[PDB]
Amino acid sequence: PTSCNPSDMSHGYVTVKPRVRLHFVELGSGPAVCLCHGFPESWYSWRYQIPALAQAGYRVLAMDMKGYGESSAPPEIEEYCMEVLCKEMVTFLDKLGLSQAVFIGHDWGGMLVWYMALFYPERVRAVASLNTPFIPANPNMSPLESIKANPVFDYQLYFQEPGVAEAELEQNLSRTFKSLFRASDESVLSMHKVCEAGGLFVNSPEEPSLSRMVTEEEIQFYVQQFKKSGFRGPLNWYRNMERNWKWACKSLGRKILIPALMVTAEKDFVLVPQMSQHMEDWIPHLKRGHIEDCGHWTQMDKPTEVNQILIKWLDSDAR
Amino acid sequence: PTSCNPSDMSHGYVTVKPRVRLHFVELGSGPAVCLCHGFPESWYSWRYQIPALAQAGYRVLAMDMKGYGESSAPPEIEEYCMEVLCKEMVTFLDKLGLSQAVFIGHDWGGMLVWYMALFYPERVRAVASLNTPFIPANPNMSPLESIKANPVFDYQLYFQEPGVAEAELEQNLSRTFKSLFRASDESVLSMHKVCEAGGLFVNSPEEPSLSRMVTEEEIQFYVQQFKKSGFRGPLNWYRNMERNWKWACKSLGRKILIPALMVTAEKDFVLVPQMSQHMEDWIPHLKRGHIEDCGHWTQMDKPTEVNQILIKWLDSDAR
Ligand SMILES: CC(C)S(=O)(=O)N1CCC2(CC1)C[C@@H](NC(=O)NCc1ccc(OC(F)(F)F)cc1)CCO2
Ligand SMILES: CC(C)S(=O)(=O)N1CCC2(CC1)C[C@@H](NC(=O)NCc1ccc(OC(F)(F)F)cc1)CCO2
Ligand SMILES: [Mg+2]
Ligand SMILES: [Mg+2]
Repeated sequence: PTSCNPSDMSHGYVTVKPRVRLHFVELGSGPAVCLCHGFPESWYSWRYQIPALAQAGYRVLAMDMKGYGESSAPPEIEEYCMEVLCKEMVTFLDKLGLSQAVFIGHDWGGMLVWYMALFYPERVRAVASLNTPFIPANPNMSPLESIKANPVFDYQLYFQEPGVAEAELEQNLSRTFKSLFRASDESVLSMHKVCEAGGLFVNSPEEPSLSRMVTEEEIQFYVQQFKKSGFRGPLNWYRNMERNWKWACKSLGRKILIPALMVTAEKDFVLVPQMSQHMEDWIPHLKRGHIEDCGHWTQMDKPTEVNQILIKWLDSDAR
Repeated sequence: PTSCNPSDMSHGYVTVKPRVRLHFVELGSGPAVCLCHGFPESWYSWRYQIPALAQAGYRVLAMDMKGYGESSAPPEIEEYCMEVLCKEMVTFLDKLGLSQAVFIGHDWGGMLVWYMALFYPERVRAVASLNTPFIPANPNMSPLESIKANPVFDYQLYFQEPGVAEAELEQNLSRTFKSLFRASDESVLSMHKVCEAGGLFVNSPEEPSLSRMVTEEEIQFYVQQFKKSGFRGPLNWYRNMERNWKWACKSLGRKILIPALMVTAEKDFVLVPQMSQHMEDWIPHLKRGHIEDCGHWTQMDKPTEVNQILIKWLDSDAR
């Protein structure tokens, strides 16, 4: 599928708070579709969807989420709690003069768009998530208890203390992205052993090979983007579990009534498809897509199937 | 009518040539409407139309034209001939993934949008001009002969030699804009005496009064914008008469077949309404608006009537 050259894009910037500007890339005309990437990615992670959605008749806005790329990275950890992140996206729509938009997120971005749909339905024409399920807050179980209970979420403890994971992620950026951005069968990391081994990469190659998903050029674009602000801002998305839990609890009971799509990936061994199994009980108009042979990096793993699922669903439920 | 605060706008940038980026402001959703200002103005000159068109259901893109504000100002004089300016606007639409757009221009911007409609009809959904008529190139009359024949176009000779008018326009920017941006009854300049007096402002106040059209704050925004690149780039729009004439001649015969609106201003004593009198012969689907008591600075002189004329015409002919 057609990709993107970063230098031939239209670049947009919106100030949503005194020292916070969000950067995005924009392509196409039609209903506005906002794309929200995950950790540790970029607007560029949508490079295969952006020209496809625009050719299908949508106005695509691919964010650099806060902390990333050309968007501002404020230093304070609580600037990255879901409550602030969602209220900034609303301000983003306001400054763009958009009454509502389709939100499509992946990974942490999928988490963000669920909470946009939950707390700002009036601003969300429709919502889609890749990999990230919507699980309502359990008011009787803390986030720390919910982690220790999924041995695969163990890496999020290693991510907690400011400075620690930054050092490993930033020490050889090309090694970081070559190690993360891989198909499931090429994976060199065990997220369920990270905290005792002492790090994400302690037991993976010094000079890793290039995954079949990515080129050296695409790797170097991510490298150059993260040289700007580093990994602190991105890592701060994990450092607000208690705040996010408390805020999510304030919503308990209410359903998401807008058109919705959950896309699961067969080989995502962190965000496994079964974690989505009862979303219907909370989201009554929910439709589904499922992609076989697809790992965590869904947009670049299986871009053609992602494009088909998204365009089919936008044409029938968002328009 | 609602105006614009510059700091609360979404700002967009598109690279159309190696060292040429165009900056624009963007507001709203719906069919794309591109607004092209005149000399010596700014995207901000549309401050009263931008929120009004967006509230009426259009996606507004207000350009900083080349040479102005935050858009690039290349040093070469022939970078500002209509042929290059129009081909850059086409590239602008391309990089934004827009098949076509409504073009609305004023003054030199109105000249630009006529030639867009003439040479790129396929990219222009509809075209509107304020004040600037469309006169087909006369192949048997040079631009210099056509000027000397309108004594009111005399100031364009003073604008020809690089450096000369720059010095007068840039010597006291606040005096420049306070002297230009006035209602017709408050006007302090005689454009038909400029070349013998030796300058635009030689016979007008040292500290001019503030016109009823503008605030001191709005004046200071124009001042700060023109401090960036000065008046060379803007003045170069007048320094390509022979090139523009030759290029315009290459089109002779052909009509403009797309939906079109010509808005004339009763008190514009340079671009007088009668200069538009036979545009119907070349533009068969042409509709008209006319605004009484309105001078050259139409958008800020009579913003409510401009908004009414434009929204009425967009709803019936552009949509
Ligand atoms: C569970 C609670 C603690 S939670 O409710 O707080 N909660 C839910 C789970 C959670 C966090 C918050 C995961 C977030 N995403 C990532 O962390 N992505 C990193 C990553 C990297 C590499 C990789 O590669 C592979 F291992 F090969 F697959 C896979 C994943 C998205 C939002 O949600
Ligand atoms: C005629 C040929 C030589 S031409 O074919 O080459 N040609 C047509 C005429 C022409 C130029 C090219 C005028 C251009 N606009 C201006 O120059 N605006 C400046 C201005 C400033 C102050 C002011 O204030 C007032 F006097 F009080 F009213 C009025 C106007 C737009 C494009 O077209
Ligand atoms: Mg159920
Ligand atoms: Mg006639």
